[PDB]
Amino acid sequence: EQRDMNEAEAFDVNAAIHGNWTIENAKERLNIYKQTNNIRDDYKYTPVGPEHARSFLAELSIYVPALNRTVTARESGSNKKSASKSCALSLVRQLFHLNVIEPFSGTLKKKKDEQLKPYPVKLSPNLINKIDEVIKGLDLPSSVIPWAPPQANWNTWHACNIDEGELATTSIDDLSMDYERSLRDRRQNDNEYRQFLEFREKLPIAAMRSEILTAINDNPVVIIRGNTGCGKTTQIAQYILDDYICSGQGGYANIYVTQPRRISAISVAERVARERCEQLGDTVGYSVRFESVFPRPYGAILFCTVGVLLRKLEAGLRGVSHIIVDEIHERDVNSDFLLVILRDMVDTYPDLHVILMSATIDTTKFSKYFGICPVLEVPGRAFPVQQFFLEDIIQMTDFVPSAESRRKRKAEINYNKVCEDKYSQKTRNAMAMLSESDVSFELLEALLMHIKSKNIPGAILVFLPGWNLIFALMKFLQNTNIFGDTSQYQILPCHSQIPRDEQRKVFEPVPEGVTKIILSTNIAETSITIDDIVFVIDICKARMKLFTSHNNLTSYATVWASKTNLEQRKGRAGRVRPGFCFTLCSRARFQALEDNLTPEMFRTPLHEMALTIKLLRLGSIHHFLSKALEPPPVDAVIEAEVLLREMRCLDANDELTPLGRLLARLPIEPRLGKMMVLGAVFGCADLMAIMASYSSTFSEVFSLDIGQRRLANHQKALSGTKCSDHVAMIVASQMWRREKQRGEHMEARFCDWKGLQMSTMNVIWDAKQQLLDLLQQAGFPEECMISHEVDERIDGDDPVLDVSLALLCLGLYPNICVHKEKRKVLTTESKAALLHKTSVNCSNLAVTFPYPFFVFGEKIRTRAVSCKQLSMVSPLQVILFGSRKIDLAANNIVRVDNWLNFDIEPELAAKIGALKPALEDLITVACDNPSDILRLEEPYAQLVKVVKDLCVKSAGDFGLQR
RNA sequence: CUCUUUCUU
Ligand SMILES: Nc1ncnc2c1ncn2[C@@H]1O[C@H](COP(=O)(O)OP(=O)(O)O)[C@@H](O)[C@H]1O
Ligand SMILES: [Mg+2]
Repeated sequence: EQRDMNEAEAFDVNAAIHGNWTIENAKERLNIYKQTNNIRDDYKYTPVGPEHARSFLAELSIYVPALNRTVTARESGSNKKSASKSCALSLVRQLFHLNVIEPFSGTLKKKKDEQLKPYPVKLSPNLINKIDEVIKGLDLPSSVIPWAPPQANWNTWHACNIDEGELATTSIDDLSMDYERSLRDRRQNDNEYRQFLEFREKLPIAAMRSEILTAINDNPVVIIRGNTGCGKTTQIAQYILDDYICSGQGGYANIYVTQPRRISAISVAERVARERCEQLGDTVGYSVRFESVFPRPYGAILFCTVGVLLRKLEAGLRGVSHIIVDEIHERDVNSDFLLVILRDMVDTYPDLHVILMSATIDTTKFSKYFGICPVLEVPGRAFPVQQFFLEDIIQMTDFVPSAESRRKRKAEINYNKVCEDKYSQKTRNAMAMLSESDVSFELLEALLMHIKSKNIPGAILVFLPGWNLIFALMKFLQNTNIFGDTSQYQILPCHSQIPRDEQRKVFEPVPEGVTKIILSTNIAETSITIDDIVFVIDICKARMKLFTSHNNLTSYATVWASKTNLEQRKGRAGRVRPGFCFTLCSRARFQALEDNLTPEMFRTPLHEMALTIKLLRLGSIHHFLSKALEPPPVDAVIEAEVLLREMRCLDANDELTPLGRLLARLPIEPRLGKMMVLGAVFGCADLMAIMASYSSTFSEVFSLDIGQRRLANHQKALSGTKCSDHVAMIVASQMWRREKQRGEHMEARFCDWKGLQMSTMNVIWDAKQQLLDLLQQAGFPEECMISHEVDERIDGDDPVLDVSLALLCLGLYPNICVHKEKRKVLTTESKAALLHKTSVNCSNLAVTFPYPFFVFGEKIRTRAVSCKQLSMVSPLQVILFGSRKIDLAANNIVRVDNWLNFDIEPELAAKIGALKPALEDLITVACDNPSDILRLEEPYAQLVKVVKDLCVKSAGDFGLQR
């Protein structure tokens, strides 16, 4: 079977920009190039995707001697074959971009067939003549980011004049003297602070302390490398601040600190606040999304995630004295972005000091990055830890694989059967029987039971790939007789999309006689510290998001963690007392793990980050990314540039239009930002914002019970006769708002009854409120964002909701599909796909829907391309908002996006299609004058009126029985 | 058949 998967994966969307290079000729061209340049390199099919979903992966690595670069690729696949095709296409496109191969120009082929039957659409005479009048009316057919030392009457964090309080005649010198006197008095009198310094002097970092300061005082860029638990993050900023205060210059110090994760930043800020024996928000503050406590403008340490600093960079960095980047080894997009921006900072302004601190980096690489900068190694760690591997526990608890899986069970190197002959025979058989991709719950239960038998107090930490395995393990352990006793063991998950209360529950102490088992993803990997952690159990798997750009496919892959991730998870233990680190993989597998995971820049879209580049005015995108540490593939850069230019956020000169600036200021996908602005023009910004926020969450609203492959009848009614996920999400959020407003326990019981997710609703509402606030900041009047109650039970027409569903087509372009029966739909160019089990439109019967056109939010690959966040849309909405060009096919059939066929009058088709440039002009004029969107010239008011009349559900149901 | 790595004043 599964020819449909090959047909769907061969699909291409952006072959036009890359010189007509597609899958069908990419492998041939790559083979020809390799033969010509006598390159003997070959694919590295890296099997992944566990075993119930044996996907694969692939990665060539051709080397271009002439230019001296090394053009490389990394792609996903559902069977070696397809991946290799995608990798070859990426490599060929990249090699084309630096002009080493001529653009393709000959011929491909056409199989089409299966052409879909036309869908008749008719419009009422009043609608047509209104469109005619509307058409007649609308006459239709670089600089340097600045820096400055701290100044009087200026706030560093807010970058605004104070003009308030009694801090007007207070100079910097007087403030520094007051700070020095206060610090001396605190040191002399308070005994808790003195005890804290007595503890701090015992840390290894103290032995290096003095010389570290010298480096900071002699070189703008300093790299610090040391073992985990040696006290870098909570000590370096304090050392700098205390030196500045004691040296009579306490008012001239401002030390930013950047943490890779929210919980890490919060925990480190709290620990710094406790170490100075002071309340939060006075000297040390933190600023993460949806939670910010700010310290005094002078002599303060601010902990913020990298994205927060990137958003702060728009206002400039006037008044900062030091910037610290922790966990630089993360290699993600924001870290490298901040690295380039900080290099520019140091080069332009030598007074600013930048300190890079981490535990496991290539010191030579980052030193040569900054044009040779000092690197200081901190020797020694806090306490030693004992490390074990899978075969060690197998010998060390006499575990035997269950007969259960022994038969339930029923050339890639399987390291689980390779081990030293020092160990016993039965241990070797037990190690060999276990598979690699899957995990064993019997193994974990036996290991935890033996740890209990060890009678060593302390928390247990289990690192897991994702939510599914975490909650499956929670359910499995809860059913056990021993671990089900809440008085003996307490199990806490640690996930970013879990409620914030549960995230903070991982730091609070537990009562006597109970052991805390924390099941975490890689959120608990870096820089956090829990006092009672003694045991770290590493499953050695990490999940990443693979994005195939040529077919616009997304997937989640559970791949083996690198050695750096394992070393950091090991370092999470043994910070206050010696412990154990049980790592679950063979010693051969441990030796076979990659050094570091691939950086995010090589496997992520760059449209948002290129837009941010243009916002802060660093210059051309291509040159800026050529200045980056690890240059992203040129094809991704050109795809981002074309995506922004085509959507009109950049003019012909690659400059920033006001729409581009406004979309840059929003924390949303640029397409979602344009869609939100259009929703604001039509006076439906509340629903528009909440719906856009649900389309950038990667979380689920409805929680199908473990296994059930459909929602049910409580949840599948929220959607109501609309048969759309977004209307159901709106109804659920509207009910949940009232339920919370009447009680928090009411919120919990409502979420239990209706089968929702409390954390998903909270994050969606918070993102929607932030979007509304930012839209208000730009000048859009509040009258455009009044909350509109949605009645999903009403069938027929609803202007606001229908125009919202129509604007979805513009916001989720080109994610459109056509349903046939049961769960089978066709995506663009008629590629077969399945409706996901979570979506409310999934059905086991051969039921039919009124309008067979859908727009979905995500296209996830599994063992069958699946779709996510579906919503039904009328043909008129699709024609208006879901295509760029509309043409005329044979026998008078209108063709949309070269794959949709409509039976509609060509004259009226041209009439309706002429409105899209008018809509672009409306967006431009609305973003130009945000305060003047609700009042407009008469032609644009008529345009809005006819668009509202066209976006009705039954606007094209005249004379049709349907 | 596995709905949910991290981040965005
Ligand atoms: N909750 C806590 N209880 C006791 N000690 C702590 C706690 N949090 C942090 N510490 C101590 O503070 C130090 C901070 O180390 P840190 O600089 O975060 O390590 P790294 O340099 O790897 O980030 C650690 O050595 C740890 O012993
Ligand atoms: Mg290394």
